[PDB]
Amino acid sequence: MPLVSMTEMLNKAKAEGYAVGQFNLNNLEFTQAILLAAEEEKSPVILGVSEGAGRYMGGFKTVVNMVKGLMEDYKITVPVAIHLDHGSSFEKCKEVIDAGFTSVMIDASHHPFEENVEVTKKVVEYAHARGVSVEAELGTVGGGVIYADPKECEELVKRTGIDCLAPALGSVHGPNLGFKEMEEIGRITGVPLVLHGGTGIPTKDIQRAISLGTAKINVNTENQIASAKKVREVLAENPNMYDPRKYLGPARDAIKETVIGKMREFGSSGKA
Amino acid sequence: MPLVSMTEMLNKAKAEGYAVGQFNLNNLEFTQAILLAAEEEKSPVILGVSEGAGRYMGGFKTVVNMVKGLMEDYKITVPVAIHLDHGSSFEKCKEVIDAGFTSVMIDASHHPFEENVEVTKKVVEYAHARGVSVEAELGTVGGGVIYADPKECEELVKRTGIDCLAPALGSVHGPPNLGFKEMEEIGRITGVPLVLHGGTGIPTKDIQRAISLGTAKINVNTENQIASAKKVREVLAENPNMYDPRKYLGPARDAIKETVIGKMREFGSSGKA
Repeated sequence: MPLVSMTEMLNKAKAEGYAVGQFNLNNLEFTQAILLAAEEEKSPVILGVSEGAGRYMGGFKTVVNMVKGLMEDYKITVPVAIHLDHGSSFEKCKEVIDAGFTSVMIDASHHPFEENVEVTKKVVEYAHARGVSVEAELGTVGGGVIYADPKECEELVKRTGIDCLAPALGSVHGPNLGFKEMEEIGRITGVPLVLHGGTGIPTKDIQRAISLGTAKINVNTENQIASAKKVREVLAENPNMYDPRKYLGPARDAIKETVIGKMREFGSSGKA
Repeated sequence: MPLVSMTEMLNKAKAEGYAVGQFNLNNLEFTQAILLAAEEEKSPVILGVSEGAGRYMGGFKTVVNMVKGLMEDYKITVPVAIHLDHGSSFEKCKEVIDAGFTSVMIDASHHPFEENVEVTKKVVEYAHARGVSVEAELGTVGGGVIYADPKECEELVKRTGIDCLAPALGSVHGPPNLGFKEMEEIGRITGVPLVLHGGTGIPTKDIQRAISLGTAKINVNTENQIASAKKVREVLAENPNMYDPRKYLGPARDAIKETVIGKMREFGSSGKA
């Protein structure tokens, strides 16, 4: 029932000087872990879903249904967003919104600037009509880093009316950030900033990025690492184990503890 | 194509001489595997949910929501029931039905017979009001094996109006000597589809015999857990640096599916949707 867009949690995070974690959904245990960490920490949270993840989990309707189910069964009170991560097209954002997502990222960063503005603006028109928040990216985040231009950032936000921006400034996916650019994209843009590739990034870079307008930090890989590591440990200690709950439960608890750590480091804990 | 009760699929299976597999849900990958197997095989299926599994998956509303989602997202066309495995009380069966289950099993055998009739009949009134099928169990399935009394089975069916009966006659949970004499008698005297728990160990000859004598529902859980865990162990050994969950639970999902497909061909559910 507390399913919301990102707009308000991110605007209050920026004003108050903490960040909200986006933690990526890969399956049921992932979703459970993230929501339980959010409730335990009384922290706002963003449930990130890549196109790949949506597909692996069967579809976006299945994801929204599963989240609403857990939201009822665990009686979640904290603000919770369901956010399309790295939306590849307008059509993807529309499908995801029609499924009941509260938030979309449209990533046309690998396209020319003007062609990015066209599709990002189109997504903002569709989403804003439905109470859906919209994130956009300029520059390229590694997985291959191409820096975002602060005046390009200014123009994209003025032109589209997005609710937050993801300026690529050295961040990389999997396991050296431009605070000079980030600080004044923050000043020049006046919207909450999004930091991709959250895995690896030190508490010190995290807090400094917060200080200069980053209000959303994306974490996926850290949870995959903690979960797979716990699964390995439990299957190794118990070679006779076949009950999926007896090794995916521990993995869920590992994900939960990782996410709690991130929520405390970002300062979302106690802000719900 | 919404969800259906067990009543029609089980009566049809009994008349035609096949059985429908109940395959137990443990998480998203399990549910995905079972529904994809059913659709691939054009076979009816029953999604079993223990009390334990229901809690593990967050709650009964989450389980129904996730199943509805997959049925829309996978465009499932075959009949699909959502069935509570081993309901302990009327309260549990009511909770599960209010969540959107299409089927419940109530076992009040650990009660005097008249009080057992009370609880099962209450469950039947509540469920039949909502198009929900009711299974009942007599005797105990091992993991403590006590055969079901055939006249107890007959009187319970006659008195409650349950749609199917699960007579414990030597079945055990996990990874064979079943009372086919008593099963023939309970099937003939009750006139309802019979249910066989502990499907995992039981060999093909015992399975086909049970079907021949009116067993129309077979419960399978441990086999899928074994297939999944074996595939995960293989993948994690061969890929020491893997952390992406989709890369070991993905293959495991496929293992579960092939497992379920095997059972669907063995039970004769394949092509009967």
